[PDB]
Order: sequence, then structure tokens, then C-alpha cells
Amino acid sequence: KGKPHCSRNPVLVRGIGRYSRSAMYSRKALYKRKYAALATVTKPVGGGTRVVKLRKMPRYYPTEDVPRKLLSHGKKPFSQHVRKLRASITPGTILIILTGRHRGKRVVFLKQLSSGLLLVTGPLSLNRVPLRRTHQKFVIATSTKIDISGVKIPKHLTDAYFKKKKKYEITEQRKVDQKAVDSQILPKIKAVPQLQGYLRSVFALTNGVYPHKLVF
Amino acid sequence: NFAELKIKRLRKKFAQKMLRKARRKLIYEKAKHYHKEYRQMYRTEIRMARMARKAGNFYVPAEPKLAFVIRIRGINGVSPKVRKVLQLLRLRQIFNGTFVKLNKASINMLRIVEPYIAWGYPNLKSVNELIYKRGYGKINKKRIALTDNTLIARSLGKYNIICMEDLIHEIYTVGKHFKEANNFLWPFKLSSPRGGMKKKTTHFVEGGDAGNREDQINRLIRRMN
Amino acid sequence: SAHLQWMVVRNCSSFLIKRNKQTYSTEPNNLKARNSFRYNGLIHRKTVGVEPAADGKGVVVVMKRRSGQRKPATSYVRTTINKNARATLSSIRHMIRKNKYHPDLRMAAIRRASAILRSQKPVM
Amino acid sequence: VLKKNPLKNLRIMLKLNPYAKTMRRNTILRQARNHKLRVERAAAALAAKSD
Amino acid sequence: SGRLWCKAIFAGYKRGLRNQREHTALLKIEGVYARDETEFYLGKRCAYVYKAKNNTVTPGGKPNKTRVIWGKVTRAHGNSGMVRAKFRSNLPAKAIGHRIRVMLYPSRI
Amino acid sequence: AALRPLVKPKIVKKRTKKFIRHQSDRYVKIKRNWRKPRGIDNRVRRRFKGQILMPNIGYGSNKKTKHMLPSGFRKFLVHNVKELEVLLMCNKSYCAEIAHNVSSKNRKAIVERAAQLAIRVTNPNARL
Amino acid sequence: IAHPKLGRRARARIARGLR
Amino acid sequence: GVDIRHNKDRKVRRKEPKSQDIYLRLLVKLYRFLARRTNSTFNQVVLKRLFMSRTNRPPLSLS
RNA sequence: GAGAAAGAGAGUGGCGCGGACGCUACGCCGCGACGAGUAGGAGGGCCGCUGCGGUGAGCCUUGAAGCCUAGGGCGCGGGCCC
RNA sequence: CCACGCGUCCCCCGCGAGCGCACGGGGUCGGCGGCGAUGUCGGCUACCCACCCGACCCGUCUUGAAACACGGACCAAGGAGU
Ligand SMILES: [Mg+2]
Ligand SMILES: [Mg+2]
Ligand SMILES: [Mg+2]
Ligand SMILES: [Mg+2]
Ligand SMILES: [Mg+2]
Ligand SMILES: [Mg+2]
Ligand SMILES: [Mg+2]
Ligand SMILES: [Mg+2]
Ligand SMILES: [Mg+2]
Ligand SMILES: [Mg+2]
Ligand SMILES: [Mg+2]
Ligand SMILES: [Mg+2]
Ligand SMILES: [Mg+2]
Ligand SMILES: [Mg+2]
Ligand SMILES: [Mg+2]
Ligand SMILES: [Mg+2]
Ligand SMILES: [Mg+2]
Ligand SMILES: [Mg+2]
Repeated sequence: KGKPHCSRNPVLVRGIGRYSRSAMYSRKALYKRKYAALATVTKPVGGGTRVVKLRKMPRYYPTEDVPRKLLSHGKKPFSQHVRKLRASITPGTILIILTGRHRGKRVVFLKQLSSGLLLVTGPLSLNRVPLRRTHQKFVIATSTKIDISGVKIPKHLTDAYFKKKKKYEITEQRKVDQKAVDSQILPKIKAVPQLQGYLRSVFALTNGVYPHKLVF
Repeated sequence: NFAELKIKRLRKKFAQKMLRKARRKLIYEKAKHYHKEYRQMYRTEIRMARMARKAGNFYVPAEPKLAFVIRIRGINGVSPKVRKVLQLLRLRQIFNGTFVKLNKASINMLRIVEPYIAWGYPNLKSVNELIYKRGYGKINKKRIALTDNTLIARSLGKYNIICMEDLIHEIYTVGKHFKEANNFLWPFKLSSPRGGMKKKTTHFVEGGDAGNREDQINRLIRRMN
Repeated sequence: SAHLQWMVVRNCSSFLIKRNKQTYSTEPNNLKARNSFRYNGLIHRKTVGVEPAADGKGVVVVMKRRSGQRKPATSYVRTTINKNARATLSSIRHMIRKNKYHPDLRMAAIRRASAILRSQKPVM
Repeated sequence: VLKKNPLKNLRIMLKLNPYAKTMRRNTILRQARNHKLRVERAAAALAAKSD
Repeated sequence: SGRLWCKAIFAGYKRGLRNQREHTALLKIEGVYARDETEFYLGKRCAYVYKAKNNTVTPGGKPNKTRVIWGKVTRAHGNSGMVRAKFRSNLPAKAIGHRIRVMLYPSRI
Repeated sequence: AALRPLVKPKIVKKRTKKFIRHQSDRYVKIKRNWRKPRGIDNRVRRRFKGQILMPNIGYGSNKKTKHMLPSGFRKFLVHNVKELEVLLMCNKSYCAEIAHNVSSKNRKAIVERAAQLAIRVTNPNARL
Repeated sequence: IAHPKLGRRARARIARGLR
Repeated sequence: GVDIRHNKDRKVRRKEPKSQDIYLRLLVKLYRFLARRTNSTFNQVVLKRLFMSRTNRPPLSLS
């Protein structure tokens, strides 16, 4: 038993190693690494001692049964897909939430969670929006950034923290986490002029305005 | 006792596995040899045109021996001579295609048909796009798509081409067994041309699409598959 | 023989019933109750059958014996099984398997026995 | 079996032609190397224009 | 607290001169008038909002008379920025020249 | 909660409208049962544009979802209580229909026998 | 090597040499 | 479309005996298996001759 | 199923009792290519009407045949079951 | 670089083990969100109506029929290769 090394091929593009088969033979050094060459428990009973059988026969049979599937390969479950951002969403970016009950409001993106969903707080002192998950696609991302690299979001908040339970009352750790994150977000956006009025004011379309022509 | 039979069948399985591995190294280095051959065939004629120009002479190139023939006009109202020559060229449906090697019999056969076909001198990339993209094999007179090399090897192993690479090599450098290789490939079925034809019912010289595009079939295969 | 009888009873029987683009046979020893060569139960030398008991508890499993083929009174043997649901299936499974008694339909017999047992337990 | 397009799909192109892998390795290495060579010559040309 | 959908007019079906294929709406999105400019709206889902006589549900709310027929802007059409769309049920032809909203939210910005 | 079948595919039908016979809308003597017309001018038989469609084979349903009720089962017309031991084993695919001729005091026995056999019945509270 | 009945000893030798 | 002419599109030959005899259909049920599962063409030609009509299999005489 | 005429051939010396579906062989299943049609020809109808021999321990005054139907459905369709 | 070791005669200069990722013999989620008992949910079809596109009335003789060609008011039963 040895500790596993990482891959000696750097990935050149996906699916192609940068080193060929012979060069990788040389780097792995196979020239000096060649080689050549349950169901029953017995339980005592106070009689005799009985051979008890785990995983017994079935008591019942459904009168006809579906067959097995042909088995295919690339169909992974959701908890282990790869997760992508757009290029325009980096942490610190102001987003425009387009679809929820918080529709049209400018907010401050924080983090890409483990289950694909963006973490959002346009801090609820400003526009009454808490720590909320929001999907990547349902969001216009404008080009306005803050210097969020020096903040510490709490580690103990993920999709399992924001996932719905089952009226809904606001638990105390929600407002404690809310205060502890916006208390270091919001003084960093008070240093930017007229930004708190921006995060208060909502995005909407007027006459004579067209999203293809308007750059943000 | 079975402790001999399982060892023997494992030896047999391992033996045919080593056999398959040696065949894969075979067709690998055949593809490498072919790439070397096509560098040689592409640079040789450039080098010889250069030596002719630096001598002050000219260099008439090799008159091309391989054409790709696309059916351009439809079923209805075919003169029966032209219908028979199309049935021998295996262009039945509209926008099919077939490779054809050139000689004196074949050029007259194409020229009887020539208001109904567009036929040109295909590039090596055109032969690749046609074989990998649409190339299906006539096996047991059925149309089985050429997914893997065994479908080629079982039908043309007697003519000593095994994989898709020496299939393409025979067809491009028109080999000895070009007749049976081209008869193995099903008539190619191409889509309608993206962008569009300029005019169907006239020749390519007079600003149309039928006839003899010479090299300009390599701008029409690219948008018909 | 058996295929000779099947090519006769195959279409013109009285147990056969044909409607709604389906087909069946109401014959007394038909596991899965359908018109087929294998599952038919009058044309074979050896044949299991699964019937519910006369009283409302258990399964009578019917065996066709080997000796008296043309003697229909002493041709079948009933065995009444009034047990827990697992060991009823275990008895039918051992009965068909370890006798090597027509093993084509051990699974059909235990399907039919399971269906009869769930019909015989009380209804919610 | 359905036909997946070997030009788009890579490992069927390798299944039909394993040398296509070393052709697509050498051409990516060649394009990356020639790319850094042209960037370096453009940087040397702007250094010569600054000189 | 304002509009979050672009204004578009259902001009017609995807149609020949003597044949109309009712499985594809033609949307004229106002403001955009070229294929250079239409490629913001590809994939943006669109909706025909209308009222009807007896009440129906409204998700995230209480039942009222309004109804929708959802859709999706598939691909461009012509050179005047006209665009196609496919709705999950085909539009009634009382909708010819009436305001289909085209939303923003399947966004790729 | 009723008896669900084994597998419930999406029954896709190619055409839900019926085929009325050409000029069944017009007269009353011509009832709407389709008869392929043999006229020499008949603009249905020669398939004009915008006429009545014709019942070709391509409108045939999928063989896996043919004769399939929307509940997922297939019908089987049943006359007496003895013909449900027929459907005893095909329990998850084939359902029973009780025939129109069966009296009330027999339809009751058929319904309770099918409730014991766990065979789903299309019309279980027919006459009462 | 790669054709079967005359390449048996060569594939055997590369099998004895792979170890 | 396709310009293949569908005149001789369908082979005419038999795939089952026209007779409703049951012994002859048992012999067919046997020789179907034997010609499908052996590699000797005696079985193929003998099932092809079990299929035939009695004016195509004429009486061979002992002379 | 696998590029290569042909044997997962047989001989002689040097605990736990377990394993889905199938096969109306006129059945079930897999591949490809294909579908125009008047006169006409052929095949299949678990399409339909009336009667006769068999058969369903068929149905029926606890309501058959017929007729009506903005009810539920099936079949490409003839038609049929509720 | 789809190059691997040892042994020997001559020529020219046949079973290694394990794990794992997967552009790999046709889609899965080991991902989610809403509304629901007297006014709402589903029912393609079938009843009525609206709109867009299409849309001449059948049979028949014909080289050709929507024909300014003949038969046909409407309905029920009968009605023609035996
Ligand atoms: Mg023409
Ligand atoms: Mg285009
Ligand atoms: Mg409103
Ligand atoms: Mg005519
Ligand atoms: Mg007329
Ligand atoms: Mg066609
Ligand atoms: Mg024809
Ligand atoms: Mg013929
Ligand atoms: Mg036809
Ligand atoms: Mg019109
Ligand atoms: Mg007349
Ligand atoms: Mg006359
Ligand atoms: Mg006249
Ligand atoms: Mg005529
Ligand atoms: Mg006139
Ligand atoms: Mg007259
Ligand atoms: Mg008159
Ligand atoms: Mg009458």
C-alpha cells in the first residue's frame, strides 16, 4: 500500500494527456515496476442452537414484474455534476433578481454554493432581502463590483442550511448570521458613493428602453 | 474437477485479448504511415511545381483520378438513358453522392448524366468528412452504420484493409481494390445544401450548379454534410 | 403425445376464450391461465396446479402423477397447505425444484400462490 | 447501436482511429508553441519600436 | 415596482403563402429590428397573458381571472429582427397583434 | 386510492379526432362511419388540400400503448364471476369490464370478487 | 504479429516478456 | 423519392405449408429447428420440400 | 459478435437448498431498405347481418332484443365495449 | 517514440493483482418549488361559439367536370355477379 500520487499527465484539453504513452511509460517508470505471478449466523437458544439466516426469502411476489434496465454510463445524479458560473458573476457583483417575490431588486452576490445556487444578500437594512439562495440563470448580472475579498462569510451555511423545512417563523440563528454578514458587507458599500440608494432602487423597464441596446 | 478447464478458458480469453491488442497497434501505425504518405504526396507536387517554375518551364499536374458525384436533379421526368446511367452510378434519390474513379468509360458515363449531377475532385478532408460523418457500409445488403473497425474488417479483410483509415486511404489514393471498397460503401445520403444552390437547372460554367465543378466540390460537400 | 394434443386443443378447445385482443384458457390446471403450450395443464405427463382451498385458509397444490395417464380419477393428487406465507412458497418451491417436477413454472406457481394468499388474507 | 458522429465525439474517433489522438496531441502542442512564438516576436518587435 | 418584460407583438404564424404551420408563433419584439440585434432574445421565455370568464388559479396567490400560455423564443427570422417562438400550446388566432410579454429570466448575461 | 397498473407509459396518440366519411356533415342519410370513396372526381380520394383526411396506416398507435385505457390498463369484458380467475394472474396489466347484460345481484358478486382478487374494475358502481 | 495463426509465437513471446 | 420499381419487390415462395395437417406441421416444427440449427443444406431443401404443394412433390415410383 | 476453413473434445505413455421474463413456434424477437395510385388483381379482418352443428355449469323479469344520449373509452378504419 | 528483460545458434553493419476517472454498445437526477372541500384541479376526444390558414358538390361518361353536361327535394325499409 502506497499513497496515491496525482496524475502525471497534465490535462491538455479534456480527454487528451499532454504526454504520450511511451513518455508516460518513462515518467511513471514501469521499467522497474514490473510484476509476475456470510449468510448464516448461529445463535444459541435455551431446544438446541439454531442456524438463523440473514437476508431471508420474500414473503410475497407481485404477479408480474418489470425487467432490469440496460445500463448506460454518463448519467450521474445531481449531487455530483460539475457546476459552472457565467463569467460576469464574481463574488462582489451586484445582481438584479428577476423572478422571485424579490423581483427587480439589486442585490449583492456572495458565493457559489455547493448545490449550484448563488448566495445573495442585498443587505436587508437596504432593500429588505435576507441571506437567500438564488439561481444563476434567473438573474441579470450588472457590472458593479465591491471589494468583497476581505470578508468572511460563515462556513456553517449551505444548501442544507437554506433548504425548506415543511407558518414560517424566523429562527434566531438566521438573524444572527444575517447581522454578522451584512455588518461587514454594508460598511464596505457605504465607501462607494450613491451605492446604497442604488441597492434600494429597483430595476424596471420604462418607455423607450430596450435591453439589447442598454449595456449594464 | 474444473481446475483445468477454467485455466484453459482464461488462457484462451487472454490470448484473443492479446490478439486484439496487436491488431490495434497494427492499425495505429498504419494510420501513422498514412499521415507520412500524405505529407509526402502533398509536398511532392508543390516541390515539383516549384522546380518547374524555377527552370522557367511549366508542370501539368496529374490529371485527377477520383471524383465525388452528387445527384442534383430529382426523380421526375428522366430521359431513360440518363436514368440507366444514374442507376449504375447509384445515385437514386436526390442529393445522394458516390465516389467514382475516373477513366475514359467513366467520364463519358458522367457526361451523359451531367445536367443531373455535380461532380468534383474532393480533398482529403472531404473524403474524411464523408466517411466519418455519413459513411455507412453495405453489409449483407443491409445498411449498417460503420461504427467500429470490425464492420469494415469482416467485409474487406480479404482485400487487406482493416480499419477506417486504410478504407479512406484506398479511396483517396485509389487502390487496386477500389471497386469493391466503393461498392462496400453505401451511396452517401447528404442533406440539402445550407446557404443554397445558385441555380439547379444550368451548368457550373454558366453560373449554375450542375456539371463539373472541378475543385469547388470542396465548398459544397462542407455544407451538404 | 403432447404436441399432437396441442395441435388439436390449440384453437378448437372449450376452455379457450377470445375477446378484447387477448386470449386465455379456463382449464383447471393452468398457471397464469393463458393459452400456451408450456402453461397448459391437460396435455402433459407432469403438471402442477395451484388452487385455493375449499375452506378459506390455504392452497391446494395439485400434482399430476406419472402412472395413470388415462385414469383421470387417480391421475391428480391434492396437497393442502395451510401455513405462514413464506413457508407455503417454500413448500411449493421445494416441491417443484427438488423433485425435478416440470421446473418450467416453479416461478409461475409461486406467483399464483402469492396472489391467492393475498386474496385470502382479509381486506382493509 | 446509434451512430455518434466521430468528428464531434472524440473517443469514437479514437475507437475508429487511435492515431487521431497523437495527431490531436501534436497539433495542440504545435499551435500552442507557435502561438507563444508569435506573441514573443510581437513583443520583441514592440521592444524594437520602443528602442 | 415596474415592468420586467419586453413588449412583443404576435404578428402571425410561421407560414407559407398558402399554408400556415401553427406550431410556431412569429413575434415582433419592439425596438429590435435586425439579425445583428436579435441575438439577445434567443431562448428567452415568452408568455401570452389573457383574461377569461370563470376564475382560475394563480401560483403564489389567490385565484383570479387571468391566464397565460407559456412559451420560448426559439430562433431568429428574416432580417427585420422578427423572431420565432414555440408555445406549449398553440396560440389562438384572436391573439394576432396583441401584446405577448417576452420575459427576461432565462438569462445568459 | 385505486389499483395502479405495473407500468404507465405516456400514451401518445397521433390523432384524437375521428374520421367522418366524406359529406357526412351534409346529409342525414350519410352517417359518419368512414367509407373510402371511389369517385373519379372525388377531391378527398385524390387528397386535395384542406379536405377531409383519410385513415392511412401511419395513424396506427404504438404497439406498446395500443388498446390502453388512460388508467394504464386494458379492458377485458367479463360476464360472470368465474371469468375473473382468468385475470387473477395478469393483475397488473389487464382490467375487467362487467357486461351490460349482467343483472344487479350478479354485478355485486363480481365487484366483491374483484376486490378480493385485487383486479381493477372500470365500472364498479354501475347500477347499484 | 497481429495476424493470428502465424503470430502466435510472437504474441506468446511478448506475453512472456510483459512480465 | 426513390426510383426503385416495386414490381418484383416481394418474393412469392412459401414460408409455411398450406396444408392444415397436424402431422405435417409437426414435421415442419422439427425441420425448421434442424435447418436453422445445423449447417447441412439437406435440411433446408427437405423443409422446402415439406412446404410444397402436392403437384410440386409428385409421387416417386419404386421403379 | 467475433477480421481470418474448422473442439470452452475425451483417453494412453515419456455452512446457507437459491437463480426475473420467456415459447398462443401460425408464438416471440433483431436488423436494414421501403410506403403515390383510377381500371383491375391479391391478402388479412379479435369488421358487420341472418341461420345451423359444437361449446361458454354463458347472459336474462334483481329487466334480454330494439331505440335515445352535451356521459367514459378503445381501434388507422370497418366497428365495438361501457 | 503504441521502444524495454535475460540466454544462446546464424546473417550484414502465452493465466500479475487490485482500485478509479470516463467525449466509451440511445436519460438520468442518490435535485427541487407551488396549490388545493365548496370552488377549484384534470378529461386530447364529443356539445355550442370565436379567430387564422386551407376550403367549388356528389355520382358518372370523359382526352378533360365546380361546370352554362345528365341523375340527386328530404327520410325510413327493400335494392343488383346468384
Ligand atoms: Mg420536371
Ligand atoms: Mg438559414
Ligand atoms: Mg391584470
Ligand atoms: Mg380524373
Ligand atoms: Mg364530378
Ligand atoms: Mg419516402
Ligand atoms: Mg406503386
Ligand atoms: Mg409483383
Ligand atoms: Mg398504395
Ligand atoms: Mg382563405
Ligand atoms: Mg353519365
Ligand atoms: Mg359512350
Ligand atoms: Mg366529350
Ligand atoms: Mg379514362
Ligand atoms: Mg360551362
Ligand atoms: Mg345522359
Ligand atoms: Mg333533377
Ligand atoms: Mg336498406
